[PDB]
Amino acid sequence: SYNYVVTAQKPTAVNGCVTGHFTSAEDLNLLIAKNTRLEIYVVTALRPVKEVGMYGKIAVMELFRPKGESKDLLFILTAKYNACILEYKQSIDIITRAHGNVQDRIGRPSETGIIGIIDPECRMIGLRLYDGLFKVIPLDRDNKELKAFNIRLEELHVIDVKFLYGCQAPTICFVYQDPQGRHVKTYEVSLREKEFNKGPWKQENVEAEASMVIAVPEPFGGAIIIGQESITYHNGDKYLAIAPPIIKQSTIVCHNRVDPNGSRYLLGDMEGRLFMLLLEKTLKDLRVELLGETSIAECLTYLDNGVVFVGSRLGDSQLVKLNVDSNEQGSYVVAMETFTNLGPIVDMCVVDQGQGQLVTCSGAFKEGSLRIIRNGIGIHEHASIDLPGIKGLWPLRSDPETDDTLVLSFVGQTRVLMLNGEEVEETELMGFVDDQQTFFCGNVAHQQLIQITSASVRLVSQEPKALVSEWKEPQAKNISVASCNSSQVVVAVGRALYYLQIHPQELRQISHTEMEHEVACLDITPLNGLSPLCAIGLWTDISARILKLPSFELLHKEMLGGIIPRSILMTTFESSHYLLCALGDGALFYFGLNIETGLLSDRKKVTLGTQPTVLRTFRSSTTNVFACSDRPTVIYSNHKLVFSNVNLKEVNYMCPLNSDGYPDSLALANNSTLTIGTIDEIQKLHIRTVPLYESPRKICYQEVSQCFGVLSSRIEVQDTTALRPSASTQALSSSVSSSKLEEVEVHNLLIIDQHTFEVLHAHQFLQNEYALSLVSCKLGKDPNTYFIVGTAMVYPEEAEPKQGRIVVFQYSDGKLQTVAEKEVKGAVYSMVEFNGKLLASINSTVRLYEWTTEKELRTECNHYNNIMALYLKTKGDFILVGDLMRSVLLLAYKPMEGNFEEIARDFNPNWMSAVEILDDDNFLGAENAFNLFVCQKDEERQHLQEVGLFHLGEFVNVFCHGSLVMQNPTQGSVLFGTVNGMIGLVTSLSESWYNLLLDMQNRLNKVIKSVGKIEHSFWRSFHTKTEPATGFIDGDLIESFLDISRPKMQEVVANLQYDDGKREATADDLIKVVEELTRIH
Amino acid sequence: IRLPIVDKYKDMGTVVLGKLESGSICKGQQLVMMPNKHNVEVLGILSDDVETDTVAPGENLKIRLKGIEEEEILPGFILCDPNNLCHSGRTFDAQIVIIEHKSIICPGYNAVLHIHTCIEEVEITALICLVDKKSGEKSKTRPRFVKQDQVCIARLRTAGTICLETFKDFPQMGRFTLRDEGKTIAIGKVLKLVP
Amino acid sequence: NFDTSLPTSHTYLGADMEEFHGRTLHDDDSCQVIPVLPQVMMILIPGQTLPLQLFHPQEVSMVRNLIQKDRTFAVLAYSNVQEREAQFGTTAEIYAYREEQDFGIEIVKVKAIGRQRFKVLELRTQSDGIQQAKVQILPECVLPSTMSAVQLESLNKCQIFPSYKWWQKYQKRKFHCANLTSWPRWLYSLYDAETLMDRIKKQLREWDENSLPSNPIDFSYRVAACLPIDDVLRIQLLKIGSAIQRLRCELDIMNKCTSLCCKQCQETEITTKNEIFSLSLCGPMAAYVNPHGYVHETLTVYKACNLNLIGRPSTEHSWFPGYAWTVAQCKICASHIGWKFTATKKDMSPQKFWGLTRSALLPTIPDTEDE
Ligand SMILES: O=C1CC[C@H](N2Cc3cc(C(=O)O)c(F)cc3C2=O)C(=O)N1
Ligand SMILES: [Zn+2]
Repeated sequence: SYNYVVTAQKPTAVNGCVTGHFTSAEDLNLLIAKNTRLEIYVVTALRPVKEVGMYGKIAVMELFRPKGESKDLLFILTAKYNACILEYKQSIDIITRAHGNVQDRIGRPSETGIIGIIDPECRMIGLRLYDGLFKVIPLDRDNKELKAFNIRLEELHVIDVKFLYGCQAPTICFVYQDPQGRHVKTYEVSLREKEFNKGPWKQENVEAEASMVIAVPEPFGGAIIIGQESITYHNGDKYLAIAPPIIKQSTIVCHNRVDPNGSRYLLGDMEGRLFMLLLEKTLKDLRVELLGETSIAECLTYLDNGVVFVGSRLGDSQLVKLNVDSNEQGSYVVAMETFTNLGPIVDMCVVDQGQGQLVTCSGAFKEGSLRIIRNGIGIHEHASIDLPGIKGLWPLRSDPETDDTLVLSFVGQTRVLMLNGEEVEETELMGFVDDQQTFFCGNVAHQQLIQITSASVRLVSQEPKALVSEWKEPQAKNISVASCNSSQVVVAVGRALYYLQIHPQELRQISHTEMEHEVACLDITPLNGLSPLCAIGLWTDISARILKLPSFELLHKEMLGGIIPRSILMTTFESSHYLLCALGDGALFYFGLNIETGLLSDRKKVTLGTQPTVLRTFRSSTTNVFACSDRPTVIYSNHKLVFSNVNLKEVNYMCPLNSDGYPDSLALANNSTLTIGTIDEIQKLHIRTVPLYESPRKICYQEVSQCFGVLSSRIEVQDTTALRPSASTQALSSSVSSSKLEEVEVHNLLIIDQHTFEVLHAHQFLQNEYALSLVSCKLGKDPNTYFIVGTAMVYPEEAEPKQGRIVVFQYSDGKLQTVAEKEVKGAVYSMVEFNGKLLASINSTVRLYEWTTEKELRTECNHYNNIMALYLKTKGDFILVGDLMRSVLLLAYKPMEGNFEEIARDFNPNWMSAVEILDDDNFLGAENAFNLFVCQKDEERQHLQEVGLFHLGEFVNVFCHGSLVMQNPTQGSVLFGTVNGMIGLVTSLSESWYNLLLDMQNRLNKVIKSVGKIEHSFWRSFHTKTEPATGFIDGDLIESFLDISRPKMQEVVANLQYDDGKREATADDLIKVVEELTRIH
Repeated sequence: IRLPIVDKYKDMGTVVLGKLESGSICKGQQLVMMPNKHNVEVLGILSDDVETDTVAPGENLKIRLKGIEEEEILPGFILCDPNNLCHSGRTFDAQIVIIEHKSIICPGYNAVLHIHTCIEEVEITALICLVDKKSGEKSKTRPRFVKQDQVCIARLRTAGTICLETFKDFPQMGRFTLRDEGKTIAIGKVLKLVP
Repeated sequence: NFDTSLPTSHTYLGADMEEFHGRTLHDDDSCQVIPVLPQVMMILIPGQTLPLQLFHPQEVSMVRNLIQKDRTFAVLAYSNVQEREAQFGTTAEIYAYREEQDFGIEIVKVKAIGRQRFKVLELRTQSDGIQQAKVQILPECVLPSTMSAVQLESLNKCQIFPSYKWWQKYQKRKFHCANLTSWPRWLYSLYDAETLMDRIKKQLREWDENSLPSNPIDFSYRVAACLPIDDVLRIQLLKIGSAIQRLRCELDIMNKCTSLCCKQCQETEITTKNEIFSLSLCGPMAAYVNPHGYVHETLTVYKACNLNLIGRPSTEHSWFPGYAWTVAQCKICASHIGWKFTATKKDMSPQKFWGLTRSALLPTIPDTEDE
């Protein structure tokens, strides 16, 4: 099997943050580490510079200033033990000075995990890699190349290690535990000889749970020791110990120095509560003061002016102003900027009637939140105005430059708004008729204006304004359709049409024809000065026509089958000329046009909605297309037209604007409101943020009641009264399953409305009940759609779960009914819609219920497995069963028995975190060390083969089928969520293309620069055992063929054989290919 | 105490040989010498080369006897403590795992019986039971012929006279080998002494 | 009560032998050649002590030699229907050896011990009857903490800890990052080594008076000698590499398989879970040898239904010193099940008990529901 991967949304979680001078010794930088990514900022009163992708999970990040260098240097160590030092060049290039893989052969990693540290002198990096070995990289210019040495530790259990400021020879200091208790010890590093030499000080037993060791600058020197109850300072034979009650209720995990002096220190809480520490001055005492709640801080970084960057993995990352004068609101901290964070992606689902968007459980505890994620074009609303019934809109230029004038139409009327900055205003425009429905206006040649009404084509003056020449139907009927430019007008009347020219003080007639049937849509847009062709669409012939000017001779009559054309256009994208033809039923035929020859051909037909659609050109600086319908639609272009949805509820009409108040902008009108703003340049992902203040845990969509069912968990203390209001102590309707007849976890099925994102209903499961599964489904033959939950019963005395429930619900009118139950003798891990039957995992079993008329669950069929049926997915008759030990099991219901039957199985001991079915034969899944793998179906058939491994780098929680682009190369799709907040995708390639897109990769790696000089074919090699990936294709590489310069392309495509009925390759053949692969998210 | 008698060399007064299997044997210690009941006095021990006037078990002795019987002692007699001394007679019952045979030993068989030192001719008179050597199932019925591999308890009458022990009551003394035409044909233990 | 150390040093055999404190493992995945005696059927668990008496010369010739070198021999897991399709097996190291020419026939005793499981590649037959074995070794697959991958990089410092509330202060502090996963604290525990053993420890304490390994790999292989399972089952245990996977598919067994029926007629109860108990330190069941070259993985249970007796109490070659055996069998089908042990002294505990050989038992799950 041959697949393809790609990141839709880059990971969001913050591994680490550090202040320093790295772009410039003048400048001051925050450096953020988002797992595989590395962000650099610049401090102001932030401003970005460069974000760059490692081939590694950044495992340590530290800036440090070696002697005799212009600016601090960055050190990155990764998760496959890759090391490197970096420098910033200014065009901009981050440049690997030093590099290497410091992987030892023998060792088991430390339980405390990787602790990299540099000494304040710039002598050595200190990597407490394996248990009982302090690795040292010495900072001479001979160590350029990977070269290091270990030292022996007596001690195995090392909690925390840090170098000590203010010593004449490098000094490490660390806590360590043994059956004699936790002690803090110091060694002096003996670089020359390669060992430790008895250190200055050592204390006996510190606090029981003391886990942190700060090393304080050289006004004071020495170290601080944090724990649960006690912060304890130590230098030489000084000893400070306070046990403040103001840190009793939780733990200290992250910290940072505020001011270099080292008087002030940030201290964050496992439950957010940001604290400051004080060192009173030499050293005398300590003080801690509440600062306030932060987002649950993973790491902390004080810039200046009392502002702090709080990084977090759970929730949104912040920038927090902290005054010295506390408000009576509460305390001393104020939120300035919310950095979105799809923090722990735990479940997700796909929604909506086309394309589709994405909704996630996201974050945890107080940060916990749904996220709505949608793939379209944004618009920054400058001006909204309650103004109804706008049936036409045009801009105007009242003085020759910059528009200043908006003309509006309503049934049998017109009006005019004059623009003066950020203030729209009524106006009259002499020589315009304010009491007939305008069909077109705008500027024209010879310094003039042209209104066009149902009645009159009215050429006007710009210098003292006034009608100068008017056109009318010879017999004096109504104009039905009207299409103009700078010069030529072509108005229609029912079943025949006219051709005007603009002169000064004179419109002038020319060509009067007679058509087959009554016309509906016209366009004349030009491709030199004046347009010698014309677009037509007929009412009965339902036919897009292209006509010659003066003559009105035919040339191609591509007859679409049918409903009536609703607009038509000729515009240009990049450097090829097209004709579009938007219909009422809302389709959009889009053709390839020949100015010179006149021919159409190479048709494509797409649909944009069941609303009639309105085609409008515009600039923002290439020539786009704004279509109007139910689903707004911008079109552009790289030589394949790209239809992208727009983030707004229907737009009926729009126009370009370019005023002295709203430049390069866009005025747009829905049934009720006029909107003027500026559009963004290319479609991104946009994210809607739904604060819960409790942890979500599952999600699903009941279409037929436009609502989300969501399982969730708050936290409460014992008498059971909570901490805060959450999304389960404040719903409209609020139910329960039982009455009043240290922490504790309360489970709730929430109900949520897919428009409002309020909490309609918040059911509350039993005491000591655990909500495992959730699902929305129709069952048996019955038109009701229920919200089924499965539970398990969690007593702490009992080590397995002995009982649980499969609780059907229903959502009807304004209430949440408790329909049925089934008590079950264990745990309902997973349930799933299967052939109109409920199919559930319970402990070690797969049970199949039918839904009887009486409105209950009867057990059709039973099947016991060996694996704890934790995972379950299905397609057709087939069932896939997973356990946390990567043991996989394919089952098939066979109707003609009424029994399950084992088709296939595979058991290779490893941790699993989800699985999926891609098709009948193959099975995606995320085994240990942030990996992917795929098994394949095809006596000895009951063995699922290994046919693909890859090193993802992200902790997958959930796979679900779906896309983030319209309906419509690839086969299939599979999104995936992630702990790092990343969202990815998967899809099978055909064989032909796997070939090239592997061949391709090799090539690009030679040319492409790796952040730390880490080879691509290692990074994406599977890890624990270790092998190089097969059966996958890092798209996130393929794509990066477009961000390289034109020489380097040629380089890449040097010697290939491109597949079409087959010859030497160009860059322009792969450009094509790689773009056809940026269009699956 | 006990001492098998391997051979009697006629020097000074009289001597003998054998591995001292039970009980320490003092200088001038009054002992008995069996299948004839005879009194004797210890004169000279010649343990291996050396002479230690005492000598404990597991040591090779050349004992210099003084009694009535000076020669007319054979290999297949022993030396005994006069209190709880040695059984003898000429009938006994024995578990007998048969080890080599081309067909079927079958009641009224004629073989030699190598006991400790004694070498005398013997007949298995009748066989009692068989054994499923898996478990030690004491056979339900009476066998009528035992084969190779196969275990059987059975009753032997040596045509002359022995001086047995029961295995358990005594190990080394009980263990014995039937031996036809040279090939060991069974090894056996002796359970019970019939009159 | 007697001493729980005497049975496991197999004092029935022969006073003192010539021990070998020596080591000799083969680094993992290694493609070695090993020899396998004829006759010895049995699936041999590591850690488990296998005594043996070997009669024929071909056997002795093989043994007497394997004393100068490895002292390790192989033992082939047979499923009977395989038919020379012995696919797995175990390395049995001779930690003891005495031979004696003084009976009037060549005899050998040993005491082996399993060392490494392994895969059979090819089996080659020297015409002496003994086999040699082309054999890949199996390693031990040992997964790191579930919560490794997903641990929080500031909550690494309190991954380490210095009556059963301690377990509620273990799970909440160990699997805290469960939240980050698709699953809760209490699930990750059902797959957590430390916890698993401790649940098995409770199931060996009802067997009474216990000490034993810290490394689960060894804990797994240990407890597997105590489980009185049939042939084909015993295997799945061996094959299952992971300790976790093993520890689990042990606890599924202790808990479910309550009834030990007779393996001939199939539905004839003989004893229950309740009535097993540790006599030996190695547990209730261990492997003892009889005086003809047979083995009896045999179980120490207080009482037992549906047994005759035959013969009378004998203390010949009693594995248990101071007890005395009488042959037992099925009332129904008459086939052998074990031996009834009777005391001699009147100041010993289990005044009576039943030793039952494994080759005669069949663990069953009650009811006809889940069965
Ligand atoms: O503690 C024990 C239990 C009994 C078991 N026994 C004794 C035994 C004797 C004989 C024999 O014929 O002497 C035999 F053939 C088989 C066995 C047998 O299985 C044992 O080994 N010791
Ligand atoms: Zn039976």
